Amino acid sequence: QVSSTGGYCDVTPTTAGGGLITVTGTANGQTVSSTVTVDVKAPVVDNRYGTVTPAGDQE
Amino acid sequence: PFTLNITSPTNGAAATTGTPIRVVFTSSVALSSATCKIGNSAAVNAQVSSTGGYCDVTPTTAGGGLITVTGTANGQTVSSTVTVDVKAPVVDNRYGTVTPAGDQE
Repeated sequence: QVSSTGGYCDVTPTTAGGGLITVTGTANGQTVSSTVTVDVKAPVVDNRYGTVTPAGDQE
Repeated sequence: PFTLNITSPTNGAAATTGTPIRVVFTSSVALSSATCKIGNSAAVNAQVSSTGGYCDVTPTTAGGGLITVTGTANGQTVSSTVTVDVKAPVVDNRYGTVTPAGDQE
């Protein structure tokens, strides 16, 4: 989304490590690209071992 | 023409339709008149002071609310715009509500 005072976007990181987000913008035949790197990490595994689950087919 | 910028709200903010939003801006010089519009919605005359002005707007359509503030002074007209992320409000149906019959009251 572009406005006269700039703009915004929503992005979804895919790979862990250094997410390299690039924003490119063209106006009046001039194109300018900027980029910012963010430290993206994997989420907590949160397995919750010891969970008891009833059989699906016996419901 | 004169310089014009919109102080608030910031570009890319959060909003919900049906809730009044305050748009305040500062101008280099006093404006003869100014209008505030929300995309394709009806425009409203905005309050103008020597240091800028303000208006109150009502978003209608969800998605990207494109608020445009236009101002004319001394024959020079300058228009600025800011886009805000407007989302639909929570459905909050409250299923399971018991309601007595209206006609039996």
